[PDB]
Amino acid sequence: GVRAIPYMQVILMLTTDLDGEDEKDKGALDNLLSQLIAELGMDKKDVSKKNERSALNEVHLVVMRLLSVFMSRTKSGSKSSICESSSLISSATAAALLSSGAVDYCLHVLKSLLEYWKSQQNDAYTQLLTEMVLRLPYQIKKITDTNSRIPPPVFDHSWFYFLSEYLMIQQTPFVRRQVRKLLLFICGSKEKYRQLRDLHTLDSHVRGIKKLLEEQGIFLRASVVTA
Repeated sequence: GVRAIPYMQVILMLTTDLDGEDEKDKGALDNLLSQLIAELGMDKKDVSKKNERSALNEVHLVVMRLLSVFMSRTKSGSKSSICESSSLISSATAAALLSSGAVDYCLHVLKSLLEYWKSQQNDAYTQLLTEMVLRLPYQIKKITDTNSRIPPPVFDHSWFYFLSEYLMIQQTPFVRRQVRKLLLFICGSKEKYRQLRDLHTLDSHVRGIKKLLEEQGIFLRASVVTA
């Protein structure tokens, strides 16, 4: 990744001249996105190698940095019809990414780093990796929200569960704010986001009390306390 950083920088300079309105440019960009997605290797069951620092992980980190640069210039501000090209590129990128199920891979990598955080607390490459793997689903969902014609990604309850668990970590000074804003955007209303967060916090504190009394000897048997 480090030695190929100049390479994808050159790719970025080459793509800065691409116009999303032309069919040839859009097709070439879509092919490049599909090739990068296939390079991501979400089908790999070898998640254990994703936790350790490796060349493949750094290459993937550079890949999402390049993709974030691509979708970070979608501001209609001072754009000579560029706004339209940026919107088309954003929509095509979101469709290609979501249709490939990289979101499930995001869930797997998040739950893998959750084990790392659990192990480290009880006994800045990581920060950048976590920020990118949280920003990519955030940006994808934002783009799909801006374009209702793209089918919405399906988020079951587990995603909220680990996102809340990550929120319980007090080692996140600002990205915690970003995750909170992400969740209130996902719910769409502050009421539901706060309701889920409070419910998880209460459930976690309650099981904490339960197990703390279990270990001491106050046992909850059939909802009856036995000392």
